Amino acid sequence: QGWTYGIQQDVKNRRNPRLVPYTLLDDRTKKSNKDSLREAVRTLLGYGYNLEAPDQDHAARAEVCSGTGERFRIFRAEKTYAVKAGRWYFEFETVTAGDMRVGWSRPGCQPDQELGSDERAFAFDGFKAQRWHQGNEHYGRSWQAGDVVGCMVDMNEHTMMFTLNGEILLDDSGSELAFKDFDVGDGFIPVCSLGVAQVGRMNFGKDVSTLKYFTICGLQEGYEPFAVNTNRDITMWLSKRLPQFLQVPSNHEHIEVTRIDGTIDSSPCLKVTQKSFGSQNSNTDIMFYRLSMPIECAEVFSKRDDYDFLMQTSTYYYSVRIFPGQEPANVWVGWITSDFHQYDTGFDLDRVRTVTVTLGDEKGKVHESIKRSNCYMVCAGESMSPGQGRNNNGLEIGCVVDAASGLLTFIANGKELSTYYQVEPSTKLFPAVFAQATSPNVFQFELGRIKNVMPLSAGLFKSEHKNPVPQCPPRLHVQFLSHVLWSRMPNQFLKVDVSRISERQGWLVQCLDPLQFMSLHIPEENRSVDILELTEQEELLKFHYHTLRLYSAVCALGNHRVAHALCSHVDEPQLLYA
Amino acid sequence: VESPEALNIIKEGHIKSIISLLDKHGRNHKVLDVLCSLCVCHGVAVRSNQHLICDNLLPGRDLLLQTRLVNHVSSMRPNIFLGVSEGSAQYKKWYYELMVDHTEPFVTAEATHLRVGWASTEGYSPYPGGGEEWGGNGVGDDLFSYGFDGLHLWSGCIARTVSSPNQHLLRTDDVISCCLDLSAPSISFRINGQPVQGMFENFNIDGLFFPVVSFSAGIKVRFLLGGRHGEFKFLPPPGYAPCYEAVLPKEKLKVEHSREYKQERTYTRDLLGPTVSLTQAAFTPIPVDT
Amino acid sequence: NPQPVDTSNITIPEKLEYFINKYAEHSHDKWSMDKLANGWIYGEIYSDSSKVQPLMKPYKLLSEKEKEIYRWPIKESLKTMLAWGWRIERTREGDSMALYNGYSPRAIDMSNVTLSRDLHAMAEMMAENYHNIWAKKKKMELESKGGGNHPLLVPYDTLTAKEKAKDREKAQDILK
Repeated sequence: QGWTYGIQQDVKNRRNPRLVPYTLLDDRTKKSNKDSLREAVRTLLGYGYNLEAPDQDHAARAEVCSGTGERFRIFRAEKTYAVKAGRWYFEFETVTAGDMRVGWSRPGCQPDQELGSDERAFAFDGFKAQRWHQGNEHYGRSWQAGDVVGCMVDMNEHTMMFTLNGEILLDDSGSELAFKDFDVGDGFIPVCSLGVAQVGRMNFGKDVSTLKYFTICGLQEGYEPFAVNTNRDITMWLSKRLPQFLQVPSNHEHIEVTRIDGTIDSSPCLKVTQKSFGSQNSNTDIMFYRLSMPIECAEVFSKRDDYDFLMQTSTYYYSVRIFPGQEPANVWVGWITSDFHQYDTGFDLDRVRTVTVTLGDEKGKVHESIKRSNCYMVCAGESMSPGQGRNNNGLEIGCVVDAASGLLTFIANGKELSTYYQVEPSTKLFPAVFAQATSPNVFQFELGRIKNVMPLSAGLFKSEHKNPVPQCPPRLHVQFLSHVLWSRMPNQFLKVDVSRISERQGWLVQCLDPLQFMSLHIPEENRSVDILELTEQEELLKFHYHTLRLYSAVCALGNHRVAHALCSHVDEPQLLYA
Repeated sequence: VESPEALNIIKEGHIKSIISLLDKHGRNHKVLDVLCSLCVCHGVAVRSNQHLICDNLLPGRDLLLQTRLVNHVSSMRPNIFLGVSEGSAQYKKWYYELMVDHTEPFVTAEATHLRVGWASTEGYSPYPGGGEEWGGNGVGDDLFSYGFDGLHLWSGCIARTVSSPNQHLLRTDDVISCCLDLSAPSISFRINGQPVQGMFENFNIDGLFFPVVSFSAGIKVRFLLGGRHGEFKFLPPPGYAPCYEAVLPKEKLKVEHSREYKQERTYTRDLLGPTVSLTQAAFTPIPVDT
Repeated sequence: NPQPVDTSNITIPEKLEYFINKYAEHSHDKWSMDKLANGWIYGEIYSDSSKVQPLMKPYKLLSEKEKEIYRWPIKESLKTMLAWGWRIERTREGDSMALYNGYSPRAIDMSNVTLSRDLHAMAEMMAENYHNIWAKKKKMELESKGGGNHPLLVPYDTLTAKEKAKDREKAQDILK
């Protein structure tokens, strides 16, 4: 009929508050029709046809549902707070009972794997009442909501011990030590794993009075609070939610990238292969790949080969070779922006995030329609009109970008595809190929040049802006989207209070105190991170320290002009905050 | 580092090639060390080398890591999670209105951030999608949010100047009213009763939407949600239900932080794991065919 | 003791005839690269002593007598696969290719493609059947000789992957 839910009944607008699930339904109406159906079925059975009940459902779903695809978020202290010796204590308060793990982890613990699954962490799981280190063994009891579990670590005799609500948990035998013996290694830091719809609280014991069971257990034993003598609070790190693009590791168990140097007759190539395809533990999820450096469009849009045309042109070209034996329907090719953080197991070009801003005049006429999207890619399967594979050359999708006009057109097997994307001025486009591995050899990055189109290295590197020879400098490298990254919780958050002043005045939001942070902007990646996060990225920290040293050196010995120039890069507020 | 005579031999072409090494190969700290040694040797500073390194490296701002102070930006959202799907009983037209009580223009050196509009959630989960929980990112910075700061339309860190009567940044005693049409993707803004010549079209409607404002220091604004909670300064456009009508019966409409972590004591801090997707928020009748 | 599956009970479909078309051609093509690798040059004279052979010439232009008995092993293979009773479904792409219907030889390697667990097991057991057929033949020459035995007469599972290799690779290439 077209009716929709409405808190107030209105026939003309087709409003009905009854359009809700039966559990959320009104009690009076539900009991009315409920007793009606009780009476009907009870009369049905009293009629003599005593129909038997169906198979009673005793199954349990075990609550597999979760936000996106993340089953747990790992919370840990900063790596710099690792303890090498000593004897330390901290408490974990379980707000809601469920699948949570608390224990001690090494600085090398990955934020995506289960806490205690590998050797990086030593954790206690109370929901299953089972320890976790390179496997699981039964230990302790199960906690309820509100129970507080204390974690005790002794780095002298290499012993760890857990206490639940005060009593010491013990092993299958009478031994009280959670883990008999380990090695110091690189140190230990507190860590907790929180499951779906799980709430917990960690108390590092900055105030000894906050620790609730420390007096009965831990104080006389000689254990010390983790924050026994810290003037400022511990910076706590959590698992990052948004996937990011990072360079493919050389030791990756699935992905392998090899660099093929370009000969006189062959363009330089970057080839991506699947190590463990046709073997166990292969990954069939769509793997997202990206080149490190982007192509930047012009600030303002305009409104054999000729060497002059190749000097005055701005169109850049790269292509991909879909390896014969790899299904083109599982591979997408094109350009993506820096904002592309959508990691989905099933990727389709229909669900690419997009918006269309259409600025108009006061008369209502559409002055301009601008389509904005993070992903501008095409599918190889729909482009492969001949079908199947050719050994002489695989499906060769080629991408050309006109930095002066923002026109993204795709060339395939010498014929131009119908799909075309027009991008905004100054947009930074990253070459990217999304593919699901159906073969050991999936695809490779061809960096050649088609007729009258400037090669990609010119648009990538300003030094080679005028070099027609294709190049693959070591800076450019394939990056894959992954969830294995930590994140730094801010020490201080903005203070805002919310309260509904009155029915007339509505809800009020009030923030009056200023708070600032310094952001470190990576130029090539179009990214930005807090400078205080560099406590865990050693390479960036070292490079920025040496950049500061160079900044000091160029203005050293009273180079006043250089100092005035540097005042723009580093200003008074930045200096005074640092 | 050893021979002062080397510095005189080093020329403009060599000092450019050294920087081109950093450009082509990548971030390498020993190249920066070599450049430092070029500037000063044995306590003697070379003005030419210091000038060349500066004028050939600094102005580009493409190799060295840039740094800047950014004001923290937080976001408040109501409890309502309005969305559109087939066979679902939710109204496709919605309206809410914002009242700016006071806004200091420059609490700090950087201008204050005040953007209002709608944001979406990836899937049916209650987490806002595509945006970092903390930082200098607000409404209109990620591609899942749609904002209006008074002069520009914000979506995915891209701002386009929108024509409006008496163009100005949002100041004291400015009234912003937002309209969202989920039947045909449409987000419309209405400033002080005058129509903003701006338009959001053909955006993804798979996820759940919600009103949201991104603010910085020195912001004091009020949500006029209509009905019991508020009263609209201007009449809603025809057929546009007020946003307070989307609250579930047993649930109480409250304004909370868009993100799950806020300012509080570290030991009292409630650590939240992943939350179950709110697919039950959308109601769709599923009768078994007989 | 092996037992090959019965083959006379079943008949060939024209849709499978279409499949053996261009498949016998690709097999002839790869065997033609084998001939050029071990030294054969295209020559109408039957100079098989001096590495001259006219077989390096496209399969359709070849004589139908040569085309026959060459497709015969494919016929027994398809009898074997259908005798299992397995169902076969044509895709839209494979039907558009049927609708669509001097040169350097193109042969495509297809070890790049990978089968699933199910097709793996099916190929393994049908390779079992082909090894059983070969063991039956070797058994007939065994009774013709009247004595002796063959080391590979032991069942296919009792064999090892190295001697299995030709039968496996044939299995996955035909099913791929």
